[PDB]
Amino acid sequence: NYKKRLLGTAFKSSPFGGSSHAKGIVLEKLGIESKQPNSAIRKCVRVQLIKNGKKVTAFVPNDGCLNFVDENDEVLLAGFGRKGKAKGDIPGVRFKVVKVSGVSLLALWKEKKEKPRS
Amino acid sequence: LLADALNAINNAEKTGKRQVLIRPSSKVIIKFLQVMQKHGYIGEFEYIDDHRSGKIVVQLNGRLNKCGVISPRFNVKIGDIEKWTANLLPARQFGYVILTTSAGIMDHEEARRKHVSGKILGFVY
RNA sequence: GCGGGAGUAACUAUGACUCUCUUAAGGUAGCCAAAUGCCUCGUCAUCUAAUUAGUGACGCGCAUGAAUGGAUUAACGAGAU
RNA sequence: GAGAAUUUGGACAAACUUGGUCAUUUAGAGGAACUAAAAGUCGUAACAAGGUUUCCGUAGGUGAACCUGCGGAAGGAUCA
RNA sequence: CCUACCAUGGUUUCAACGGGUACGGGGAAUAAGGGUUCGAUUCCGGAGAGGGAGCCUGAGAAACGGCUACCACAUCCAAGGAAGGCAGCAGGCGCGCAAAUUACCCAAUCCUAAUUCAGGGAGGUAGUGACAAUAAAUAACGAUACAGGGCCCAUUCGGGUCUUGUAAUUGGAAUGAGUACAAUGUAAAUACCUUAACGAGGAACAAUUGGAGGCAAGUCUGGUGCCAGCAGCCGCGGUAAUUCCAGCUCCAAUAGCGUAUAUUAAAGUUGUUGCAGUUAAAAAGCUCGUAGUUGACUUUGGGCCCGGUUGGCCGGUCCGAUUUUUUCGUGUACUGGAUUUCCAACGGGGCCUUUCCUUCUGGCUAACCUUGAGUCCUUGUGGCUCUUGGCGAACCAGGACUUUACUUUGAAAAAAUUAGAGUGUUCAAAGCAGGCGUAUUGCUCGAAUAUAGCAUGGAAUAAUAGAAUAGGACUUUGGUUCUAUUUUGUUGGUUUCUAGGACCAUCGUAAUGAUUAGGGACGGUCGGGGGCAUCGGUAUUCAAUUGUCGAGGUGAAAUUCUUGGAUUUAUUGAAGACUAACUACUGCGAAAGCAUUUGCCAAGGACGUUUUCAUUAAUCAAGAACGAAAGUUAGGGGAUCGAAGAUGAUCUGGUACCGUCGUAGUCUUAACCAUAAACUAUGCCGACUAGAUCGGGUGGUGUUUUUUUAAUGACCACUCGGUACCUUACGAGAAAUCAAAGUCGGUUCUGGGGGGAGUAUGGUCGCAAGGCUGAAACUUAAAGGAAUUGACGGAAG
Repeated sequence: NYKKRLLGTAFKSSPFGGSSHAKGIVLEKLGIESKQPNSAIRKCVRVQLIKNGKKVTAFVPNDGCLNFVDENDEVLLAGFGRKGKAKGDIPGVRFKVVKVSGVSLLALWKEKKEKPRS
Repeated sequence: LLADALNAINNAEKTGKRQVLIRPSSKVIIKFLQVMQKHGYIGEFEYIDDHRSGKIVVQLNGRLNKCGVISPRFNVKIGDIEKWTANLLPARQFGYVILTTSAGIMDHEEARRKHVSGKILGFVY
């Protein structure tokens, strides 16, 4: 048949499959800086997946600066940057870390605050 | 020959020529212009001698908004007339599609009365 | 025939660039530990019962450089691992 | 006359082993390039006619953005 | 299916074969539809049972719970040797974002075995989880007391309507669930349903989540200070933060709320319906031509193909039972939807076909589909009239009836007119129609087949040979003989009818409407289109010689050139390149491109009366040929100017501009590479719509030129082609502007954010520099076009 060569829409995500989230055993906990318009050291982790086996960097927001996501943490990894564009301040991250989840539930939640959860 | 045809008579009505001056003769010109006469879109017509082919005469009366051809002569059905009548005529109630039916060249709603399919030539509204 | 001494970039670490002395005046395209390397089992990957060859580079160039020429690049041998 | 077991011969299906050839993936000496990022080095190329009008194609040469030969364009006003 | 032998074919750019990927359909999601994306559950079909092999048993198997040998795994074992395969249910381990009990049962339905009745991890049920939909839904009433602000009315005294608070307020009523008792249906089990009375307990079984700068309903105060933090986008946080954090303060929805996945919509952003290309991304450098796609035109039926509309299955409605619009079953009708392939009927569109025709001689013989009009009948609409159901006319559509008519020929003085003949064939059945009981004939309906004759072929007619069929005469009953009819082959005279071949004229009028669409021959004509061979002039340079003493450059300068006589002035000789003026708002060539004069070979365009073949045409991926300049190879040549290279000057530097010299190039033949901001930034071809200049042809009964008068002219009217172009109304567009780049078709090319990139890699071409074809990771939130204001200039006035 006829058509010009159309490419289907591609999410800029190195994990694939048909899965929302993913487990990952982690290497290190980093604290990287950012691009031009904003300062502050923003926290990240080097998540290596089990099923897919890809190296990704993920932003860990939390009300805990040195919150527990260590070297060998079984952390759950979601989207945010898969959904929408990738983040402006600290580029490279396009994955956000989920709280208290997975099989083992090692990575902790937002602490020192007593507004409703999230 | 099809392209030019309905554009010449349309531009005549746009400016407001009382008679329009058109010409050819062999055997796909004049009886849908009698369907136009029945519907009250044009008036009278006659024939004048030439050296080769012929000369027509058509009397107008300031009716045509846009007529034009359907340049590929597509197949119309006795159900799907109005898929074309949607885009061909921007108005419904006004205008008609001229089908080249199996029962000669006639109107589209007349074609549903006979229950006859065919091809298409042009629109008038 | 084709240079020395001195000072200098966040931070381990380096010298872009700048000054000064000296002489007639101080080198490009491209490549490197050599039929040439004091220093050197240098430094790294792969191979091997050990394996420095096979083959992968490192930069720590005693002392690479366009006509008695760099460089593109197929065929052929009682010649070399 | 029949059944079991043994031997010889014919034809069929597919596996296993060895060699050659092609594609893909991983490890990898080694080699070339890009993107992002503060400060620097050297020149003023581009930007007003930026004080030699620019840019693009192509060829040669230079520490360096570059300079020069040749052609053309308006991406200099006006239809050069 | 298989082998032996023989032939050499078969398939393929309408995509073979290979590689990668994938079960397929009914269907499911989204959408207005077109379409796009999927193939879970259900249902139908195929294929598979640790791996690989083979067989038996049997009607059915090369067999999940069958068998044998072999291999790998894990297991038992007296070590001799055996026994195994959860892609059946429940469950274990591992994988993962992640998905449920080692439950109950044969009652009901269905399958298996005379019935009883037994078996079923099929199935009918239960348990687990907001997983989703759904309903109840996140709660709502009659009555009374008091306080505050707003509005209608007011006799101003109050009264009415009406609710963010408040009170041990009062009367209460109400579900969901448990428990005791009664009553009910199926049971093998777990949990029992429904109504009423009485007592007790709990209570509409605890309401949370998200947002508050714009997009997107909703702001204030504290605290923190680029930190802690939030971020889908653009962004916010470094002291007065509606964006962080907490409060109170608001908005929206609610048993769900937010996030994440992924498809579709938004998206007319892959355009079939339904997209752009002068300047934003986009016409291939230009010609030419094959396959392919498309097709001016008269009259026709058949054949072929495309496209319906109607009937077959399912659902709803209709009917019966029933409380029912639940649901089930049967029959019929209507309506809607689906699988997209076959048959048949009915009207098309596109596709295909000839004046004429043996000859002395006579010229001989014969004819049209259909359209249109009229009349009758039938249907629908509207008007008048009836509570509503009747009537006359017009018009639409369908059917029937209908000839005048058309034509080849004769007789006529001509001719009116008249006389004769014709307007398809065959077969079976069913209906109606002359005379008769019928038969049979004619017409209509439906099919099949074919659609100018005289070389040729068929029939009639005659002869002869073979075969078939019927009747008669005979028969030692096989057969012979005669006659009639049909069919096949062959021959001849005459009569009648049918195919096929060559060549030419005209364009008539009815179905898209001011149409000569393709190639030239004949005769005149223009041009810097091409290649070669000659020739002329000016300027420059070099060489030789005379008369005569310093020049050349620049902003100043110097390198440089001169007393060994330069510049120069004149004469003489030589070598190469270019052609001032004419020269243009000019012409030619499809584009690249083309300037002295003359000659030869040789091409194309435009005009004119015509003559003439008769769609021959248009366009065209691939393919073929041609190619400015720069570059390369081999052999020549080098006057005039010069990349590279060498000196002088300038400057902070000056590897440049400037000045003095000078190499390759620049020129030439042959061969190659093949590109340019290769341009009108606008594809080719054909028809519609007001207004210059150059070339051809015609006219100007008048005037001028002028002595081979050719004035080719002057100057004016037109009529055609090219159309430097100018200028402009309608109209279009985002606008500048265009005058089609407005607007239309047939066909071909091309675009889908910027950077990465015309790069990487492979293929292909090249002698080599390099050309052609041609991405992604990743980065980012914009790049870009049209149009404006103002500052500035070693810009102007």
